[PDB]
Amino acid sequence: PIVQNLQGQMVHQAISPRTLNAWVKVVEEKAFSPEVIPMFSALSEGATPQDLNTMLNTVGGHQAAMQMLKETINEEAAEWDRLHPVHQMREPRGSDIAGTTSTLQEQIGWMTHNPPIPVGEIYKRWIILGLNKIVRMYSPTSILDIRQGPKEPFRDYVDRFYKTLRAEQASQEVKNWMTETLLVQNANPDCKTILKALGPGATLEEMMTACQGV
Amino acid sequence: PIVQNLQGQMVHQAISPRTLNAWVKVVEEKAFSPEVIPMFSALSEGATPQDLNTMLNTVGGHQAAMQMLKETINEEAAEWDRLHPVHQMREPRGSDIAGTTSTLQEQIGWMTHNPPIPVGEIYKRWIILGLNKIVRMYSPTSILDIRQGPKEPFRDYVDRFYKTLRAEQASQEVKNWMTETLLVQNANPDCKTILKALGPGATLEEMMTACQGV
Amino acid sequence: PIVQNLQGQMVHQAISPRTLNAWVKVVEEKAFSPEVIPMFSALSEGATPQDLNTMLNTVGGHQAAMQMLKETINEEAAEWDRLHPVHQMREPRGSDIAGTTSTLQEQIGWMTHNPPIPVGEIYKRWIILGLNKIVRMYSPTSILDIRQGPKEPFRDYVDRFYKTLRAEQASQEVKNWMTETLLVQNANPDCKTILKALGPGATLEEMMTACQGV
Amino acid sequence: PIVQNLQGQMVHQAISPRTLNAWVKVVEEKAFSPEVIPMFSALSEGATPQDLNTMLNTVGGHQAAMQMLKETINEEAAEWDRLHPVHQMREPRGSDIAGTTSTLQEQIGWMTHNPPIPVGEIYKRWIILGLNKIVRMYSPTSILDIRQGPKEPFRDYVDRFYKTLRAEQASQEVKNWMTETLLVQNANPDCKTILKALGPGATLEEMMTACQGV
Amino acid sequence: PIVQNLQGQMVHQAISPRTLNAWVKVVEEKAFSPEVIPMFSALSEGATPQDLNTMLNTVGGHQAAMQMLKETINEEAAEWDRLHPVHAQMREPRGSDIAGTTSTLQEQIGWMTHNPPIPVGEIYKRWIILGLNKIVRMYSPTSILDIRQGPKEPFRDYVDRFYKTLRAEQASQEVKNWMTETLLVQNANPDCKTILKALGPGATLEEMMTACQGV
Amino acid sequence: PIVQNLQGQMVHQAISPRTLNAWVKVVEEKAFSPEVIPMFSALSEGATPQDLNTMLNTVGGHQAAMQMLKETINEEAAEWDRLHPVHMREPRGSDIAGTTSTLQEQIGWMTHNPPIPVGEIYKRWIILGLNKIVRMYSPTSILDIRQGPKEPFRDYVDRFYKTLRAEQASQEVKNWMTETLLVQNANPDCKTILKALGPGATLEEMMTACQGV
Amino acid sequence: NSPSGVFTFGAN
Amino acid sequence: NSPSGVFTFGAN
Amino acid sequence: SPSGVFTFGAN
Amino acid sequence: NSPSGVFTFGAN
Amino acid sequence: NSPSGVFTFGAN
Amino acid sequence: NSPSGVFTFGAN
Repeated sequence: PIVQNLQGQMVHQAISPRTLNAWVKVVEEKAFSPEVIPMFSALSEGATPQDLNTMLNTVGGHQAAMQMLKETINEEAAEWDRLHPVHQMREPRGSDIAGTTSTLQEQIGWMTHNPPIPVGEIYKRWIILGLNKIVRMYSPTSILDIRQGPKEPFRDYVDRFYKTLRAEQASQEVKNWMTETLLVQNANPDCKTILKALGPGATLEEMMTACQGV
Repeated sequence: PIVQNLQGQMVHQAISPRTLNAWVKVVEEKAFSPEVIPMFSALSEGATPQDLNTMLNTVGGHQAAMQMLKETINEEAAEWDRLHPVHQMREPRGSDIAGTTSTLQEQIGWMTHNPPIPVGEIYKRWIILGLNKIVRMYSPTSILDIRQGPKEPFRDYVDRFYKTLRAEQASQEVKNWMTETLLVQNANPDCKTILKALGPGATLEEMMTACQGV
Repeated sequence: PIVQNLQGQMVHQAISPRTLNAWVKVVEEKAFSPEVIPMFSALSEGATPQDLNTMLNTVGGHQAAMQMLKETINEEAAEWDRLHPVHQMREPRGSDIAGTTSTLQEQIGWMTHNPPIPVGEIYKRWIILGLNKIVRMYSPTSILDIRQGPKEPFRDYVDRFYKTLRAEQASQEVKNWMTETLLVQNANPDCKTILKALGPGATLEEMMTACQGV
Repeated sequence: PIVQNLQGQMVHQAISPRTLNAWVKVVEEKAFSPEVIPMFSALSEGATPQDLNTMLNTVGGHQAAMQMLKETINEEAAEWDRLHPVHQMREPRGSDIAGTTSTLQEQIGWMTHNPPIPVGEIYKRWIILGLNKIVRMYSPTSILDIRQGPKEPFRDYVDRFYKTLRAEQASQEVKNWMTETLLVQNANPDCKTILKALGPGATLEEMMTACQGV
Repeated sequence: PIVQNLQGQMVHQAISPRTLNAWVKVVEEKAFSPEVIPMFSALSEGATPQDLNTMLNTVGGHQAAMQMLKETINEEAAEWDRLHPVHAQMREPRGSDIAGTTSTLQEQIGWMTHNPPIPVGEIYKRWIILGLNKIVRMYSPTSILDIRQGPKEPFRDYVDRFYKTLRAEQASQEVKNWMTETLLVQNANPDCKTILKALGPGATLEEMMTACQGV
Repeated sequence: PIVQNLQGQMVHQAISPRTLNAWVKVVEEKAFSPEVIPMFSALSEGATPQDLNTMLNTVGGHQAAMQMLKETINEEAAEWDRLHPVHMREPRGSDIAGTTSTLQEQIGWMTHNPPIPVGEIYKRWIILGLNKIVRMYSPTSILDIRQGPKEPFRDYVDRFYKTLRAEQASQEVKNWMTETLLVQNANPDCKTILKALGPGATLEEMMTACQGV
Repeated sequence: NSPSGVFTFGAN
Repeated sequence: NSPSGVFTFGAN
Repeated sequence: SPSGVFTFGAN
Repeated sequence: NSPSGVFTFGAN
Repeated sequence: NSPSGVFTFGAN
Repeated sequence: NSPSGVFTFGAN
């Protein structure tokens, strides 16, 4: 991260050991379940591209996903180099934002210029786009295959449905259509008639309370 | 949270890794047992909507409950938008207070204006209104179903009774009626005869000391 | 707690996540063994009534005890309302000291007035009076049923005795009588003759070193 | 501890949850093995008598030892009341130094006076004199009972000997006599043969080097 | 590390107990899996040569690897002494000074805070990582040519094994390109291998995995 | 450690509880394996003699080792008393050991101009005691370290160099051992694979030669 | 009826 | 269909 | 009323 | 051939 | 006889 | 003859 030194200079604070071990445990145990992206964003607050590269290099498993992430980062860097052709410090190329071309002192320079050139936040977005693709791909079952078992509690089916819907990460208009028309239709034949007896305007809290005894 | 920088500027302090790991463990292990709401509030003191959304996004399981929470936040935001029409810092609409329309910068602006508009603590109220509904619903038993087993210790039955009574969170006159009538009427016969032999309206301390030997 | 801000104003410091994880673990593990009161009082150092309420609200189990504590706080607040009639801030009613009818800014006002009105310490005394009653009740053994086994080391019996004597918390003249008469009387037939040979002027270090080989 | 506040005034720094958890673990795991006293002294650097009491009151086990400690502290306080007759703030009586009749504000007043009366260190001397007696009594064997087994490595016997010698905590003349005479005399006949062959001038390094394979 | 103290002097900051216990745990558990090098580099951040030596001295196990690391540091230091002849406002560091064997801590902080800085911490960290690279390559349990997919094994678990081995073995990027294009296909099981060839030469790893996802 | 207070004065920062718990766990678990000495020297950075004494007093086990340490510190203190004859009061050896010196004398010495760095001098005497302790607590001699009939050479060299580090002979003895004991004590499969390289081969050449054996 | 909240102590 | 992201709450 | 559980200090 | 280094992201 | 204390190093 | 110390790296 970046911190004001007591001399008034902008200084990179090292990303702490507890942050790295938290990130490692999150990635290694939760295997790109959707929570990993919010937890990444929370752990990587104020991170330079050097700190972001440190986080991603410290991951040991899932190297297939880490290569998809690298290929996405290279792709987004190429899109940046396409949108922003090169022309008081030098402007970052896409490889500078990815922290390959740039030094840490350039990264602090850009991130503390006035106005700042937010290479840390821009790179975080490119990383999150790669993680989005990975999280979508690591989803174990598609939403159309989520249905409720005999004697499966409706609350436990809804937990499966919305965890899947969060991982698939379709647009909100598609999530609306899916929650309106799959969640009811894929409930088991006992819950399904109760749910349809609520009508199409029903709220999830009404569905869950109505089905709670079934 | 919000911190005064060395320059005196209002600066974001990132919600720490250990606070998030604590919150994640709290939600995952306690599964909207009622302690989750005081523990949420206590971990989230001084939190901006960016920090509150970080806490909520980091929760992994229970995505059915997170949709009930999201529906509540959306309903509270729509109510705010109904009561506070749009006309210094721009006046916050409900989606600003939920931290969707507003950036972190406007959130800190409002939280440090004079008078402050306390969008972090407003949003923490809308979150706790959603959690209250969830904790009521995730209560496994109606209080009418909490009764004492043969030779179950009265202290353990009272613990079950008041944990249920806390979760289902009736109004205080209803809690008074329940703690007067059901707490005695659902005791096992050995305790129930004692609790009826006590003067009616005995304190809980008198009830528990009287039945300690059963 | 309370601190002075850089601007010189009196400002709240929230009870930390680490302090709450400590308090919760303490109460859940030790189940109102007497160390809960010193450990509460230590973790509570400098707490406003909001911080005290945050600690008590975060306790999960033992909801019997938490209602007995609430009843004690309520009767202590009623005694405050009776001894200190209503006629700088308003002078606090007992509900203000308990932090039910008072804002955090009123609490910090009172705790930083000159002279201070120490509502945090007053409320912490009412809490500890309630915990004293609870710790007395949750003591599993009465001291009269603490007896030394035929092969039990005297040091283990003394530890069981003084831990019970601490929990049951009789008046000091009665503790003196118990430690003098019962500690001898409930010792086993070997230690009892060893301890009789010391006479009534037997300090605990003398009793324990006399029995040390038995 | 005591800290200079932002206003430059002398202010209490609360003994942290982690320091208390460390002390509670140390006492309850290590059962007055002698390293408990240096660990106590290290954990209570700069401690006020209120801090030194939060430490001692949070100890849950060994209530027999805590009574011996209380009796010792009372004997030291009565001795202080004798050697320092009663007549900046008032001169502290023995019960004031123990924190039984003094406020934390009086304790900070004495500990930050010019010259200070360091009631924290004075009281910690009384606590350590009590812990010295406790650690002596909790020693499992007299040093005269420590003798080498026919198959026991000399290094393990020396470890048993010096841990006992550290707990017995006789005067240095007596420790010299014991380490010179008894350590050899209590060794097994093979080690005793080697240790006599070295003569009495051998240091412990020579004694262990010569006996290393016996 | 280095910190400007309250008097404004550049003064050493001790490498914290948390950082050392993290590094020891990392090395003792992960046993020169490649993650050890980025985790060293992260925990190393801002280290003087005395701090780097503290990290390397604290490692208890793998003493064969720590001797191969010491021999590499001696090779790099001797190469520094070769590339930079000794001079006929401050002393100029020999390789033993950058390795922190013949330099005081005040010399190390002197150089690291000189103008221009002579960053003996970063130079020495490079020589350490050059030693760890060789060790991590050696501690790889498999060559990539002996990584292949089982008849029932998911292509995702096989790719994870392939790229973990490829990261440890750490060939040149032209050879990593050749291995990921040719061997990853060639060593897939017969059900996946046909799918992977059907995509043609340009397929990304995402296209390959999403195509093999159901096999 | 030594820090400056807000009043601009040199002041004792107490050695933290977590640093002591780390040191205690290090000593009690690792039992004077050689990594205890660099871990001590890392945990005790900037320590006064009072801090160093706190670390050494808090070690509960291994009291035989702690007496070897104490008598070594006494030997070094007596030699300091001789190497620096008696003339800020100049420290005797017992002052550097922190026995006869107040904490304020220790901070005075450690912050004088020129400083007398009694914390560093005492840390050297402690590490000189720990060296002898680590050598003695070495569980087997390097002459006893032999490769099993199915033990990987990589595990055998780990055992060899851990023993060589603990037993801590002079560099020419280490040269002879790593050149010739390491070869001679390899098992009959590896021993020829090593001898094939010639005697000048480096450790990485040996470990890559025996890699599959 | 709307849920009354789970704060046993204080202002809810 | 690009992936919309996994943030249930906030700015997305 | 119960006398309180503090062994040391002012209760 | 010297090892190329393990860093997937950034220029070693 | 009063105990001498358990500190091996320093001033006790 | 005194033990040479255990610091493989740095000044020992």
